[PDB]
Amino acid sequence: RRRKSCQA
Amino acid sequence: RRRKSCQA
Amino acid sequence: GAMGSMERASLIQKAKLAEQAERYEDMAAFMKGAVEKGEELSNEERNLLSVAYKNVVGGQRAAWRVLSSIEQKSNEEGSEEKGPEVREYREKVETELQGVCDTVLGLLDSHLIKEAGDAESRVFYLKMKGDYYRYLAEVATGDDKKRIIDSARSAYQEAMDISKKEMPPTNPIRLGLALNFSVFHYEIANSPEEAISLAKTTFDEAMADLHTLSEDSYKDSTLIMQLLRDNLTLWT
Amino acid sequence: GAMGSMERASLIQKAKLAEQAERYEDMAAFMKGAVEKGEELSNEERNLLSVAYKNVVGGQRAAWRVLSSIEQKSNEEGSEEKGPEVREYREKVETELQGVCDTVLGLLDSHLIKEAGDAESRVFYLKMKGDYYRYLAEVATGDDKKRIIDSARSAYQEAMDISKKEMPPTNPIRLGLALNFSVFHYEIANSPEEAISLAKTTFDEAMADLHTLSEDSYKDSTLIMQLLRDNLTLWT
Ligand SMILES: *Cc1ccc(S(=O)(=O)N(C)CCS*)cc1
Ligand SMILES: *Cc1ccc(S(=O)(=O)N(C)CCS*)cc1
Ligand SMILES: [Cl-]
Ligand SMILES: [Cl-]
Ligand SMILES: [Mg+2]
Ligand SMILES: [Mg+2]
Ligand SMILES: [Mg+2]
Ligand SMILES: [Mg+2]
Ligand SMILES: [Mg+2]
Ligand SMILES: [Mg+2]
Repeated sequence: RRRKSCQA
Repeated sequence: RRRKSCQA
Repeated sequence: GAMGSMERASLIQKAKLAEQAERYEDMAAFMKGAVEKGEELSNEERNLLSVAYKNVVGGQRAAWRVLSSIEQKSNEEGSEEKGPEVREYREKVETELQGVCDTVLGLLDSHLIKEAGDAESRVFYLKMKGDYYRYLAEVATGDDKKRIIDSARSAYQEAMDISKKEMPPTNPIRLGLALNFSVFHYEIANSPEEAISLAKTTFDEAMADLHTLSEDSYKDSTLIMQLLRDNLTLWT
Repeated sequence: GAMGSMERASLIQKAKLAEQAERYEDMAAFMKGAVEKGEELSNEERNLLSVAYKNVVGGQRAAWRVLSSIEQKSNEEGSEEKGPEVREYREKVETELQGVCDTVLGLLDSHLIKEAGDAESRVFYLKMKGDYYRYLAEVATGDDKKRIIDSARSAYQEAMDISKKEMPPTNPIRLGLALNFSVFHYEIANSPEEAISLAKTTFDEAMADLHTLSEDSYKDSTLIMQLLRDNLTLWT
């Protein structure tokens, strides 16, 4: 699980 | 359903 | 061109890295540079060339279809006039796509096909020639459309003639060629009956030859047979 | 440059078509041309600019990570020497990525940020400046790495200061800024505790303000809150 940045 | 051509 | 100073083996190595990184434009440029070294391509190298360009054009074709659909809607009754932008941008993508097809056809003509003597290489390159003319035909609307279609047909037909004489009916190249020529008949040449007949005969002749194959070859052949079956189910 | 002869409105129209066709390189070039017309951008236009470049760099970053992992494996004990190709190709992708980041930072500096006076535009552009310095920091290994990291920090911090004063805690730009600054703390600045604290405080303050929102605004805010929660679950 790769961390989330602000992406759709 | 789109017809198949030679693709992976 | 720009790959002229890089070693053939380094171009191949980088094409494989580009594939792993899903950088298909880079992959295609590396493989073009490798072809332009002037030596024949091995089986693996031919596959790298084909994968690279099929992915590049495949993306262009998908984008072209999106834009063509928007343009077609714009020309329906009751649609507001929005200016030349949709046509211009569809034309931009179309011209880029045609350029890539011309690039591949140029590599095949100078000089991959003329040096290819074994059935596996010659059939593969002639199939590619048929495919890239078929992609040109998908966007052709003018006075050369008939000649583009005939060029695709002529390349596919020569590939079919060689493949029937020199390859078993389960050979993956023979099967993929027949799959693509059947698609050509169905959606380019306005010949759905020919497309269906070709897909059915190809499937049935491969089925009858599966008993000769190892487990790994059986998996390779049945994978492509399933694509023929998918099309037959869609078309009938 | 090449978009200088196209109308601003046509560039915007084509950027929207390019988005529909998933032609993000074209989308970015159209939006760069629109910015270079010299007028401020509307909310929708700022979103088109951001979407375009985030998709272009996002693809480059993913490719860079694939190549960097291959290179790192090549430098482990017992790995065969394969020559300079992996490093060269990783450097090629890296240089392209840095070029796109420099392009975005240049648009922000000339002259998007200096003309942006409303909180929504100024915070958005400063967040973008932090993001593209953060992407530069992901690949930086040399003597300017500390200054690249400080540039990202300084832009994020100014965006945070404005957003806290001028926006509600549920505002989507404020939330996305906090999400990205928290990622900066976690994986760029070696400050996981700061990353966790920022994500938790941002989430909790947004929760407390949801009661003020319409159904549509609630959906917008909770979508980004879930990303903060995803990171907190991963990091704790
Ligand atoms: C800065 C920024 C950009 C986009 C968005 S978003 O479109 O609302 N969205 C949910 C992306 C995840 S943050 C929000 C903030
Ligand atoms: C001409 C050709 C190219 C690729 C292949 S494949 O890789 O075996 N594969 C299953 C693609 C679907 S035809 C076969 C034939
Ligand atoms: Cl255009
Ligand atoms: Cl390279
Ligand atoms: Mg040499
Ligand atoms: Mg034989
Ligand atoms: Mg009939
Ligand atoms: Mg004007
Ligand atoms: Mg306010
Ligand atoms: Mg602690």
